[PDB]
Amino acid sequence: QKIGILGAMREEITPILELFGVDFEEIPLGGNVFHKGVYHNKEIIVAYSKIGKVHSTLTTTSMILAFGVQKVLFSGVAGSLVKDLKINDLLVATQLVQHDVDLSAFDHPLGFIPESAIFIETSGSLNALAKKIANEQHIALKEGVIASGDQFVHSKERKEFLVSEFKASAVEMEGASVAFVCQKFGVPCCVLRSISDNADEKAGMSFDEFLEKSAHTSAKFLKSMVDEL
Amino acid sequence: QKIGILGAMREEITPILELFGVDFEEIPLGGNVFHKGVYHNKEIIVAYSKIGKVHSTLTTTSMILAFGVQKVLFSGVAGSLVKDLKINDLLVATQLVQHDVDLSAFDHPLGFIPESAIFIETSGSLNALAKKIANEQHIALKEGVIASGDQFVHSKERKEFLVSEFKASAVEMEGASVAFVCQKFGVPCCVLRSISDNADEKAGMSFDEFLEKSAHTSAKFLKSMVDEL
Ligand SMILES: Nc1ncnc2[nH]cnc12
Ligand SMILES: Nc1ncnc2[nH]cnc12
Repeated sequence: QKIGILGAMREEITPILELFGVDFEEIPLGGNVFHKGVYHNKEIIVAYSKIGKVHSTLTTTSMILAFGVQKVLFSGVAGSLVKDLKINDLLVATQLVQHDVDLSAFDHPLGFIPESAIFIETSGSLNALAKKIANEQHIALKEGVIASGDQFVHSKERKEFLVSEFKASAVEMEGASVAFVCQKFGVPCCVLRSISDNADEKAGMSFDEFLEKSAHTSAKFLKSMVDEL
Repeated sequence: QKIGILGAMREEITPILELFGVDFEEIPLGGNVFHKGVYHNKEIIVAYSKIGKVHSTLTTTSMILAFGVQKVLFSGVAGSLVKDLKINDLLVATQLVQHDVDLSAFDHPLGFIPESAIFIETSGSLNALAKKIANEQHIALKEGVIASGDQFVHSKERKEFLVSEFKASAVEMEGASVAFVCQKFGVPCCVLRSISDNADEKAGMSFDEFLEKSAHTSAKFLKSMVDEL
């Protein structure tokens, strides 16, 4: 079995590497470093993509094409758009959208690109596994919509748009693109996020305070999933 | 020699296929169809990515990793931001930026992502070849900055931003991402565009009228470059 494990930032994968605690071979490709290891009879390939849609699309495509991963699990932090997602809370993305896509010049719905779709789906099986683990461990786990775009959201106005247009529960910058690539190649994908901020005027300061802890919370949960695979 | 040739839309590569006039093998991968042919001792791989940064990043990465292309030439249409770029006029991108990238929440310059750069460069050699061909054929060819983003621009306000923030000459939705992937893999890249509209309130109607002709103008020029490779 071969499992790809992705984060966007070094801070998001550092706890992943430490938690698995095995020897990793570092393999450079396409401006990324892939960490290849063996964990309980499974080959794991771990990398951070760097932030945003282009970075994450590239890295996910490399993972699939060059490393032959059979599933991709993403772990990282996100901004909350809903009251019931507090700092540190976990969410699994059931659907994702590229919230900054706009071809309204041609009267297309926002988020829509011709020959594509507004929403991208993730793995029913992996999401179901996540919910079972959360329940067993007495952890709250929201199953909902993630909006992804190439802006770090820090305004009430944009939050209101994401909630009204897309019914999004959280916002980040890589989930939709990772899930998109996985779907195009027929690779099961799960996107996990822990909340670092409220995507408002104070989002940057909140993110700075909570990045480490939220990154660890997500990583620890991802590890618990791999332990059941 | 192996050359990748990319457009974003079917309309942008149809004239490319027709102009080369050779037999193509159709090969599906990652939601794209790659057209593989032989033209004067060179293997050419032609595809359209579909619109936008995620689509084009995926396709370019597939071209490089799965097909082993040694250079990538992009051809398509774009919106003009400058008076001296009229409908049908050609531009080669010397530098490109992702104009919709915004991490100002952390006081980063617009267009900047940590561990990256605002501007992406293209092939000095290919751009120089393009200028020589244009000169020899009495064709105007601007060498300038392209701004790429996941919105089809159709407002004076956004045009003013692109010109002031990035000194952009044209706007489109794939150039920066294609060039970005090529640079990460050390693959020479040239991005060619023909103007279809003025990126203003009437951009959609202009695009509809001029897509076919502008797409052909770009394709014909791209072919003339390949004829010198
Ligand atoms: N507010 C926010 N916007 C985008 N990505 C984020 N990741 C964490 N917080 C975020
Ligand atoms: N106005 C515009 N905005 C973005 N991409 C374009 N391609 C052609 N015209 C465009």
